[PDB]
Amino acid sequence: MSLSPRVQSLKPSKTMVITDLAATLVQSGVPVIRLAAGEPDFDTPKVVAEAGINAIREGFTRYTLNAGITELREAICRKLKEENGLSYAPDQILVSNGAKQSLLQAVLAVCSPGDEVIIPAPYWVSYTEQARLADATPVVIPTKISNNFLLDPKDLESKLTEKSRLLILCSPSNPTGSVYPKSLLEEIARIIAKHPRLLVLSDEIYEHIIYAPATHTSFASLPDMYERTLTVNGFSAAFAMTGWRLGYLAGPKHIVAACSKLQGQVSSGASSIAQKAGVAALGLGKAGGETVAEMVKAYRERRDFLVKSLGDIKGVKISEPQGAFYLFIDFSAYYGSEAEGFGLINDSSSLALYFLDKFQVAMVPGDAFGDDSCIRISYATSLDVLQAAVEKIRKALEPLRATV
Amino acid sequence: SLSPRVQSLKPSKTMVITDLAATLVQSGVPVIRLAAGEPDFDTPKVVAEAGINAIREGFTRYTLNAGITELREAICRKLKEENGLSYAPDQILVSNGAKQSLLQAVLAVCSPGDEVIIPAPYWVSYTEQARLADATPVVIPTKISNNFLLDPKDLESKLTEKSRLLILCSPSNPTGSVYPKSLLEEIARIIAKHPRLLVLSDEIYEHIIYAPATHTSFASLPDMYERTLTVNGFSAAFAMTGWRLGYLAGPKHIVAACSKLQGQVSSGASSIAQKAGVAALGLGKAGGETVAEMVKAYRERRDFLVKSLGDIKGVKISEPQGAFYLFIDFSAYYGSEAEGFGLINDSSSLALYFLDKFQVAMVPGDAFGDDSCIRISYATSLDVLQAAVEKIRKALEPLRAT
Ligand SMILES: Cc1ncc(COP(=O)(O)O)c(CN)c1O
Ligand SMILES: Cc1ncc(COP(=O)(O)O)c(CN)c1O
Repeated sequence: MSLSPRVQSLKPSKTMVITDLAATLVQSGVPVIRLAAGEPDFDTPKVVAEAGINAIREGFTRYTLNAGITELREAICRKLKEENGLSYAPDQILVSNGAKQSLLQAVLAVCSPGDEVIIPAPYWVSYTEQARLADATPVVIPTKISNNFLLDPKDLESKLTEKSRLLILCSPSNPTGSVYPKSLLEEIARIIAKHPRLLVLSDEIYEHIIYAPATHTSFASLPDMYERTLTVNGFSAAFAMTGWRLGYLAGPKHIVAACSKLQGQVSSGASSIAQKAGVAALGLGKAGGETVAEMVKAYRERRDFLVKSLGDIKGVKISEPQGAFYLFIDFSAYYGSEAEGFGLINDSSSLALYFLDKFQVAMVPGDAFGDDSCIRISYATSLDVLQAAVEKIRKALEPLRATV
Repeated sequence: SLSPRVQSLKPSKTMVITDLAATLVQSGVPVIRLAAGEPDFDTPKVVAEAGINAIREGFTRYTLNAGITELREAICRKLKEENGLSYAPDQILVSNGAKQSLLQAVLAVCSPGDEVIIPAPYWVSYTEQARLADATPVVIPTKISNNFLLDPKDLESKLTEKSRLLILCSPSNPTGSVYPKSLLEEIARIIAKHPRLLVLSDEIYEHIIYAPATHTSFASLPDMYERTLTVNGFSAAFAMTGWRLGYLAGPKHIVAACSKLQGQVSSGASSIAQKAGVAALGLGKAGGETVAEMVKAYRERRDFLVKSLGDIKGVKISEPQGAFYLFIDFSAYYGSEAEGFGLINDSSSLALYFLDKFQVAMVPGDAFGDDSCIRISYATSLDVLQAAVEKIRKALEPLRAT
């Protein structure tokens, strides 16, 4: 009848909205090029799928420990040691139904009403809303495509207040594909250390989707940052396990125990089947081994195809991504254009709608990520689909003019 | 250094004791585990094969947030065929287990300061989910001599302008009580008078029901459809606990809010599990012969425990009409002192007594809002239950009743 004010004012995830719009259009017989959700074209690796199948076959279908099965949490600690140089005990790991839930629980457990959550823009669409679910206050810090959308520490200093409680860092980034260098992280950490109440939420789900010579640095590995950092990772992106629903949190014992307690009242311990598939995934070796190296090579090739293709287009500004499977494309020079049969294109929403309604390409408008000057394309899908999309994007813009 | 709501949040005592027992068994200490309400049946063969086929066929991608279309239409068919309810597929939201379904429902409709009415004994998570919404749980006690069923007078006595949600769990966890249609009807007439008061109807144990008892969906009563949120799922009926799959059905506007919320919380339920769910609903009305065998087994175990534990001096038992739990009144022994343990004067010290000294894990009633009882799950083998009964008798023997 009359929804709670928090849920009433909650913004829908535009990523979910557009993806489900595209899926529904396709299913009703309208072909749509789907570049919204970051969903790999690859199958789950054979050995991972076999582990899940074997779990079902051997009756591994009962409730697990809330925090996750012992074998998985131990494998996760081995991963964090070997890949990230971090030391956790198995009771500092909380396994959830994907990283989105891992993130939400972390926010809810450490943020009190009125606490400020500091979020660099462009940001993954759910960070601001999860903060509002906690009665917290999002503090967005804009970044510049000229600075590869990386947080400027001076801007961080200028936004700190007594109410500052949580800084969210996403690297490699969704939507920009930026990778934070160690040097910049070390500077940010020095700011964090001077403020006793300040925690860092480090979202590292795209860790293995990284292109040489970029390298990934876990924020929790920096000086004084271990006791301050909640580390969220998962299986969706690296191992093409999006439909399995499996992610995890690692951090200080007292915070992980509060998240676990919260998870005990909001869900039971992730799927028993997915957790077994998870230990097979981690069994693949350091950084997912050659299984993941093959997927990364493919993503890197799709990346290069897109940067070349769209980059050449008049007015288009691109930050060449260093990780993840997203291009955050600046088409803002086209804003103000009048497209025949459609109308005014003056922001990312109307541009994305134009691409979708007239050329059947589904992308996510930058405004959902806190930056209206850009559009997000996922290149997790096939090269064939990406080539088709580029031809249509070219056609789509041929009628409009780029400002100078 | 934690949020006030998570700081004060009570841990699920069912989850705590269950995990405790499993760990003990791992350290090499045998425990009779009667805590978690978990079927000993395998996932049914056709259901498991559907999950296997889903994986083999590459159905390992993100689904529609609200749930795959095939599952949501199958759920609507089931709600019509079994419960007499008419929902459209976009009135269904599929989640990672029913636990999540109840939470999102509570968060969506309860504003701060709103009151959530919860008949005691209650399933442990209802009060805590209410507090996550900044709502106030209003608990209405019930009595074993009344089969732990709500008194309509007591309900109407507790209503305020702030009453927003009433939670009806039938068949009940922890009591196994089943709400008769006539009681439900009288509750409805009280409800149909307060325009803010919604009903959350948790029907997860609907198929675990013992004749001549029968399940009545609250949403089927006159004028209640528009105010009822129906929560159900697969874990109890189809023994799919390991799978995490549940759903909510309700008014389009509330379901849309829950889906919007889930889109920020967890996204869609697993693709694999939803495929298995389609197969489970494919077994036919009430799960067909597959579920019939399960119910028959549970009824047998129930009858064994009720008879065994019943003739113990100072043990009182409401014989359950559904679910897989016994809510047993051992309070005649409160005030006893056991040599080697100490004073036993509430459900927590008695449950701890049973576990520490006799290695039987049960969940104390205090977690369910009623300290006079202890909950036993009997979704395990007859041989395990025989052992539990001997150990319980032996534990009670040194003690004295009334
Ligand atoms: C940065 C970020 N964090 C977390 C998630 C959630 O992923 P999932 O719930 O599928 O594990 C996503 C989804 N792509 C993401 O991009
Ligand atoms: C009354 C009730 N509702 C919901 C649940 C949650 O079940 P699940 O999340 O596994 O579907 C349970 C678990 N037995 C329950 O007892």
